[PDB]
Amino acid sequence: ESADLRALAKHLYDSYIKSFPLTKAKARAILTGKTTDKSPFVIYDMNSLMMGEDKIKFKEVAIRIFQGCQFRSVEAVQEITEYAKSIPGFVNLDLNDQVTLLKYGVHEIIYTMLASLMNKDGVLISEGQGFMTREFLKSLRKPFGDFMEPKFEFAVKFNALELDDSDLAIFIAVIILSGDRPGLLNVKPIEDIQDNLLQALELQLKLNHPESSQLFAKLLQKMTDLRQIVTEHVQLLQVIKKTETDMSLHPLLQEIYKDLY
Amino acid sequence: HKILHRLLQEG
Ligand SMILES: CCc1cc(F)c2ccccc2c1CNC(=O)c1c(OC)cc(O)c2c1OC1=CC(O)=C(C(C)=O)C(=O)[C@]12C
Repeated sequence: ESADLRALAKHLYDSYIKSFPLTKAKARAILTGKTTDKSPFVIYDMNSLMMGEDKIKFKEVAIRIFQGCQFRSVEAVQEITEYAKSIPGFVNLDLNDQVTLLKYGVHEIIYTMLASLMNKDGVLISEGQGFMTREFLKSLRKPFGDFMEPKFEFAVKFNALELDDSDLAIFIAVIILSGDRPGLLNVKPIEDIQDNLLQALELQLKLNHPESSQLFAKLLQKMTDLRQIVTEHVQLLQVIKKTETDMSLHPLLQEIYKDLY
Repeated sequence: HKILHRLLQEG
């Protein structure tokens, strides 16, 4: 039934709104300057970073920035976890499988949602209270600079798809419920949940993007691309805490990356 | 993965 598929899409969207403070709609309302509340503080260099410390936080710089990305990711993992628990059937899955789905899915989701806060010139940080330029981040000394850039590279391509929060809510759910993650114990229940979410995504895209028949197929490929994107991320990261003495990694992040073959 | 475990069970 198509009616139930729309009810599901709406349920996911509502849960998405409850789990993620800054939505793509609100992000772009700020990015384009259509909002009335205080625009974000722009950080484009060492000097500006220093000045905006109080407006974003409630080689020491490159490391300082890296640390910021770590704290945001930790927060993001928790927000995504709350979202996952709202997907029908998820909390009833074997608990270790839930852990596995999150372990291999969080970073792909982080990349996806990160795009919502980015444009070609920069990224919104601190719930939209700050804006750090892409060129400033890309200029960070090795190997940090090449750690930031790929996220923008992906975002530019992904945002060309013009998905909205309603599209994204289902897209993210589909990714989390991937029955082929390494080490899953009970595959079938996960595959059945995903099959239904995929049908929900297909209908959502057909109705919401009537003039772009290729969208569903492209998102499926994007899901495959995200895995390759995440592997490269994990590598470049394991070389930082491998070539930077002064580099501590948050426990939660160490857990996710550990044994992430 | 006890941390992910804990987050999955709270709330
Ligand atoms: C999800 C985390 C992530 C992972 C990536 F791989 C990214 C690649 C490119 C751009 C943003 C990326 C992000 C998002 N980054 C941020 O949100 C992000 C950022 O950005 C530099 C720079 C930055 O300075 C900060 C960021 O978020 C922060 C939370 C904190 O607790 C900080 C404290 C207290 O020190 C910070 O420093 C903040 C304010």
